[PDB]
Amino acid sequence: PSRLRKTRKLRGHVSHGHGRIGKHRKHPGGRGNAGGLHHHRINFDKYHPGYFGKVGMKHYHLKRNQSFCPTVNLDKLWTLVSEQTRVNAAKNKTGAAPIIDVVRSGYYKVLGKGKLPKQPVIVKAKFFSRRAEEKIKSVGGACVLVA
Amino acid sequence: PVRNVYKKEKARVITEEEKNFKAFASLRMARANARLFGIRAKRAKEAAEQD
Amino acid sequence: GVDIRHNKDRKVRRKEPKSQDIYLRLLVKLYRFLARRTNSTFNQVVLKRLFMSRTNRPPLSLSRMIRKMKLPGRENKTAVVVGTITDDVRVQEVPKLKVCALRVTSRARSRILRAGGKILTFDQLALDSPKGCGTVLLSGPRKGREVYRHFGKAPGTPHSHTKPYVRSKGRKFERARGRRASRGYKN
Amino acid sequence: AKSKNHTTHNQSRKWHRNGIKKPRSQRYESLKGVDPKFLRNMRFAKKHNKKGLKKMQANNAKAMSARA
Amino acid sequence: APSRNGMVLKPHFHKDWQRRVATWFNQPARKIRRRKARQAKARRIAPRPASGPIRPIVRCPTVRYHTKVRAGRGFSLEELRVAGIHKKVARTIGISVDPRRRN
Amino acid sequence: LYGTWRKAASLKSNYNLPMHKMINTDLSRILKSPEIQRALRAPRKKIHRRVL
RNA sequence: GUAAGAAGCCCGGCUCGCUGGCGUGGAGCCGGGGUGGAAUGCGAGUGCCUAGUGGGCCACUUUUGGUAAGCAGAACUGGC
RNA sequence: UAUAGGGGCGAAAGACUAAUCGAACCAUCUAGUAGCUGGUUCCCUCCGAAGUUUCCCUCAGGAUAGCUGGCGCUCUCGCCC
RNA sequence: CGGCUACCCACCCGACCCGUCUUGAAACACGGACCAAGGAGUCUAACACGUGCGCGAGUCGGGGGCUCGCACGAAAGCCGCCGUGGCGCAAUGAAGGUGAAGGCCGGCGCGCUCGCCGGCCGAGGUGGGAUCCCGAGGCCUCUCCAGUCCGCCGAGGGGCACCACCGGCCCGUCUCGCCCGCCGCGCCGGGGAGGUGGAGCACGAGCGCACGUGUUAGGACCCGAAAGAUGGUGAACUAUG
RNA sequence: AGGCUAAAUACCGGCACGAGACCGAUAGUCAACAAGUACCGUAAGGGAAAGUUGAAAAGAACUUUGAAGAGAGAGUUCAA
Ligand SMILES: [Mg+2]
Ligand SMILES: [Mg+2]
Ligand SMILES: [Mg+2]
Ligand SMILES: [Mg+2]
Ligand SMILES: [Mg+2]
Ligand SMILES: [Mg+2]
Ligand SMILES: [Mg+2]
Ligand SMILES: [Mg+2]
Ligand SMILES: [Mg+2]
Ligand SMILES: [Mg+2]
Ligand SMILES: [Mg+2]
Ligand SMILES: [Mg+2]
Ligand SMILES: [Mg+2]
Ligand SMILES: [Mg+2]
Ligand SMILES: [Mg+2]
Ligand SMILES: [Mg+2]
Ligand SMILES: [Mg+2]
Ligand SMILES: [Mg+2]
Ligand SMILES: [Mg+2]
Ligand SMILES: [Mg+2]
Ligand SMILES: [Mg+2]
Ligand SMILES: [Mg+2]
Ligand SMILES: [Mg+2]
Ligand SMILES: [Mg+2]
Ligand SMILES: [Mg+2]
Ligand SMILES: [Mg+2]
Ligand SMILES: [Mg+2]
Ligand SMILES: [Mg+2]
Ligand SMILES: [Mg+2]
Ligand SMILES: [Mg+2]
Ligand SMILES: [Mg+2]
Ligand SMILES: [Mg+2]
Ligand SMILES: [Mg+2]
Ligand SMILES: [Mg+2]
Ligand SMILES: [Mg+2]
Ligand SMILES: [Mg+2]
Ligand SMILES: [Mg+2]
Ligand SMILES: [Mg+2]
Ligand SMILES: [Mg+2]
Ligand SMILES: [Mg+2]
Ligand SMILES: [Mg+2]
Ligand SMILES: [Mg+2]
Repeated sequence: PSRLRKTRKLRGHVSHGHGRIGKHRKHPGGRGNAGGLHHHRINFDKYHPGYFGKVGMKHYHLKRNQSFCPTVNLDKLWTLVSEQTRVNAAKNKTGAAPIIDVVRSGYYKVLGKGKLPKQPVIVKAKFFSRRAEEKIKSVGGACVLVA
Repeated sequence: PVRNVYKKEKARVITEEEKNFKAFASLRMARANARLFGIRAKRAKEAAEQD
Repeated sequence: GVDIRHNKDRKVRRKEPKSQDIYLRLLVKLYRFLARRTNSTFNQVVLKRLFMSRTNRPPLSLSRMIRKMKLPGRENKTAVVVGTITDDVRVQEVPKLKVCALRVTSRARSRILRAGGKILTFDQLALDSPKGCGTVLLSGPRKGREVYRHFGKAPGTPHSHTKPYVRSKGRKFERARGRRASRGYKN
Repeated sequence: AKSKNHTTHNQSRKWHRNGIKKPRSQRYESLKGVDPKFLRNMRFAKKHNKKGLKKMQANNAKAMSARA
Repeated sequence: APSRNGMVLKPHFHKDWQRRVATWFNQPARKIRRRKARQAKARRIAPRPASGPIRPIVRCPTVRYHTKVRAGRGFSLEELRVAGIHKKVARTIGISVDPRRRN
Repeated sequence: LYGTWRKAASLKSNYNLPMHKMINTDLSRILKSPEIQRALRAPRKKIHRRVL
């Protein structure tokens, strides 16, 4: 919207919002990231520290495809399966337990949080944190490794 | 041609000492065994070689 | 002139709500009338929070809206929120509590109606409590916004804990000079 | 092409344009910068206060409320 | 040139990008062309079904997508021999045949 | 094709009717209701103009 | 520069792996009791985004170099 | 008729090479770049400066701090303290 | 008769010709003879912040597909076993990798700067903190009695958001000591107490669209060079055979 | 270290075709018109200006001054 643009409002002022003394001409400092070490170090440092140098090993032909492991928390561990399932499976029937298979839900590694109630479940996954493993052992469930 | 298979296996009771046997340490033991498989074989070959 | 003091003519305030929502303007009219005709500072604060913006009305969560009622003294009071109350995927048990908010999400309304609670809007809140008796006025996590974690006196000079802007959080992006003592300096 | 080098004229006026501020608000002063042996005193004192203060302070509060 | 606290930007516009700007103004045009192509195929070619040959159940090679499943390319000659028909006879029946796919 | 607030749309997949911001929105009826006018100060209609 | 109070005084008790003749010292924690604590004026605190500026000059006074300058250079305040 | 541009030709002045020669002309790259001149288009209202710190092959410039504006938020007086 | 006014004239006072560079312009600083038309902060991508809307631990079809051949239809509508995918819900490490819940009660091993068994609570505490709750008390024309009535409050309590501090948890390193288990007892894994580094956790607030400002790269507010490269045209002037 | 092969893809040249929140004769292609035309340079090459009477010419018969250009009358037209 050029009618809401500032340019239509500044018609009449001589220097047009950029001063009579300073005279913004073309490029007074440089272009882009010019002078990262020489004369703009108080802006490259003090606003982006760490920008200059090498940091570690150089993994040639790295893919974001072998390290694929979406993590699931113990808060999210219940709601991968519906609440009707856990209620009608642990409504005082027997010592059975429903299986929450996170691989079908699309998650690989089960990590540990709070809020894991008394009703025990069996979790099938590829990786586990020992926090979540202790939480499942404390609530009385089981831990199954699949692949 | 998708046919997303639904293997349910829902109703089962928690069982015997597999629940006290399938702990976290199995993954770390398998990781250490995979990292130190061949070097132990080299040390066993050297133990058979050095008499 | 006359006044040797500096001129700060308009203080800070937003009187008219900048939103063009007709329903919000009707609620603004109703609670402005109640705020100037009831001497109820509850109606004063609810009128100011209706004047308040979209970002500064953060979404309440269902577990927080439970835990602020779980405190002793909030048995039959109604939780009033100027803002949205959303679902929480964490909790499993929901009490029989009463809600008075704007634009409660669908799963939250469904779980409150399954648990047996009563959701309202501000017109029924005004019909049930003009002075606002029996209400607990709640607010949400303003500082929990991701925008507020980039804000501080610096991004890195007394290490500052304040999250500099970068594309990809990982190796090779802003980790060498000023982030570790082996490459130059360390903050 | 010689220019003016350095001055502090029209500086205190710019300072007092915005009202020079004391930090003026530190209740429960910041604890970093204190002797680590004193920290090994105070943190262990705090966590054993969290552990073993219950029954003696409870009976003492009951006694002073009965005598008061 | 830089400013207050903002992200370091490196746009790839130093090369003469103004010549090669392919904007999809013919995107509904290609959509109507390809609709008429599929409809003309289904009319004039055969009472064979659209997307003619049958595709196999195929698992995706990764540690990422191997839980999922996919319509492959062809029926992997050992599989077609166990089914018991000739190769081009299968191709004319409507069986998609890939001689590369192992088992 | 759209539904009510009780059921979803049976033709569209995941659409519901939006929740209304005000349930009963007759502002004149609300301001003339006895529950509101029970809890008002007083109609103060004096002007109190400038005294020379 | 600092202080002119309720974030302050006073009393009673627990903890300490600090310290150590000593229930000695020192910090932390808990509970209780009393706000009328210099003058004048003022409603305050806080978060984000950003333009312009980055060539100055003059005057009372204190001053450096120069014989002096409508010369060059500093300090407080005011002005252009 | 032959020598055609960083080439020709010069009894040598860097002279001549189509009114242009210490590097011709025409077109393209090309709207080359410029911290450097000039200019920058309607009204009213409100607030309203700086020529200073530090750094830079920095001294006609820029970055940072300061001065400034805009957007709000948290509270408080409004009924012997 | 009245009449301000883009008509003219006179009179009194004030009044140097505009624009910019500049500390300073009416300047013996520069541009402007006059007039009409054209003429300078745009557009794309990216980012940040604020605002507005929809959905909200999710969000988005921008990529395709489906509708009968319709001017507006290059629109719009729908997909859901089209969510592949982008962003967010998890960070810390160079990496192998690891990866955020603790507290209380009772019994026991020497409650021993120490581990086990059963039950319970559950995102910890302190000081501030809008609002909210209980309520002493007194208040309505002449006698006790009452219910809403006119009508506030001493004092106390739970404490939103947010601020300060303490404490706890995760990851990488640092120091000190002890224990546990074996798909097989080893230069095997895991655990504990303190001190640090992190852009973390400590009940999550994001996604998409639009608008405003600012920055960056693109011709980038308009106009401006001495220069460099590529390919061709000239000895009809002149220089020389 | 020998070879063929349609599809989806690209198209600011060309042949016809349709539409436009675009410009409206100093704008839009250089060119709405005898436009790569007039014209310039030896040549490579450079390169314009220039639309509108009226509905229909019904474009003003005839008289008169002047050698004619040009007028004065008259006439056509809703209007010279
Ligand atoms: Mg101005
Ligand atoms: Mg500038
Ligand atoms: Mg005045
Ligand atoms: Mg200077
Ligand atoms: Mg700037
Ligand atoms: Mg280019
Ligand atoms: Mg600006
Ligand atoms: Mg300057
Ligand atoms: Mg001087
Ligand atoms: Mg001077
Ligand atoms: Mg003055
Ligand atoms: Mg050359
Ligand atoms: Mg010549
Ligand atoms: Mg030269
Ligand atoms: Mg040259
Ligand atoms: Mg230009
Ligand atoms: Mg002012
Ligand atoms: Mg230097
Ligand atoms: Mg300088
Ligand atoms: Mg200048
Ligand atoms: Mg600045
Ligand atoms: Mg301000
Ligand atoms: Mg100036
Ligand atoms: Mg000068
Ligand atoms: Mg002049
Ligand atoms: Mg002139
Ligand atoms: Mg004009
Ligand atoms: Mg926003
Ligand atoms: Mg996905
Ligand atoms: Mg140029
Ligand atoms: Mg060069
Ligand atoms: Mg050549
Ligand atoms: Mg000749
Ligand atoms: Mg000669
Ligand atoms: Mg071949
Ligand atoms: Mg070949
Ligand atoms: Mg092809
Ligand atoms: Mg015209
Ligand atoms: Mg033209
Ligand atoms: Mg005609
Ligand atoms: Mg005649
Ligand atoms: Mg007419």
